[PDB]
Amino acid sequence: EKSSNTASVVVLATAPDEATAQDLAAKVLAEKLAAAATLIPGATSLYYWEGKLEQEYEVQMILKTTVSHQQALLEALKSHHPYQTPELLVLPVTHGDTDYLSWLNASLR
Amino acid sequence: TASVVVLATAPDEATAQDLAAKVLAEKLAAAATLIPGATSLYYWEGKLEQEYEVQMILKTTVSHQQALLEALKSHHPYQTPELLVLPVTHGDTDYLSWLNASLR
Amino acid sequence: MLDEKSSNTASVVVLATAPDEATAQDLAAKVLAEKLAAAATLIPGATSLYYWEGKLEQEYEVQMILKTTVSHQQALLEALKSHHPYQTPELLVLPVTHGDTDYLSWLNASLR
Repeated sequence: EKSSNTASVVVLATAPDEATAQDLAAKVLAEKLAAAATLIPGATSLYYWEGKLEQEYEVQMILKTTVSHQQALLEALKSHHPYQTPELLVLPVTHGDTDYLSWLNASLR
Repeated sequence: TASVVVLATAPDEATAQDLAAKVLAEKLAAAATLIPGATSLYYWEGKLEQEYEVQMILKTTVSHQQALLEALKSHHPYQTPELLVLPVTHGDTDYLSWLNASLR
Repeated sequence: MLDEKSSNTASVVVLATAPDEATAQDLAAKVLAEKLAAAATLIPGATSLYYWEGKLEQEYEVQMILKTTVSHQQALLEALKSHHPYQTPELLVLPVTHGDTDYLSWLNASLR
């Protein structure tokens, strides 16, 4: 167990297009389920579906939140996302700048 | 099986797509996101090097991370490619199940 | 290649964002020269959304992914913050659980 100084986490999610990504971000940010969202459009996603190699353009999303809100955030993202089962993963943040983390935590209240 | 995210790079989109297709076919990863147009910076013997790279983000499980890393390394055009594993501490239950159901 | 049971590491990745490519390259160059980071990947074309003073902001920035170790994470963050043109820049540290020992070993050798 690595030593951690914060309950903050990073959420990785993918959206089908830029318009969807911006709306999903605006939504969860507005409901204070995330403090910030970074969108990287024009990415290429590869995966198998029914035995066929799929290749589609997607938007990589990186959202910042905390453990206390990770479940609510995923539920919200999933519900508004057009896909039934979109990529929704949470990575742990072990450390960060104190001022940024303070703002991140306050943004969720 | 706990899930993980693997960060790796490829010189160009063609190579990134080829490596991704290979590991996905061998069921060593469930999905691969490629972000071309990235710039890599690092020092080498006192000289600042700058290179163009395609950032890869592969999704798999701890039980497959070793096989995935070895496969990416063996087919990689680079001698010392970036290959890092990041832990996934939580995720949507259904997506996590899909990830596992896609691996060997 | 060594597996997670036969090798270990204290490597971490740092996520930070910069306003533009010129600033990102300068920030990266600085911390790399100081051996506070071993490598840095810059991804341009990143859109950042967040509320600031009660208003939704939308900035077009560069996503930086820096590689370092727990031993240098604190110094790296202070260095990035000091040179960053932002007041409260995004600076987060994620733990690395495993990786290619050749790459991990190279990173370590490139640090203070």
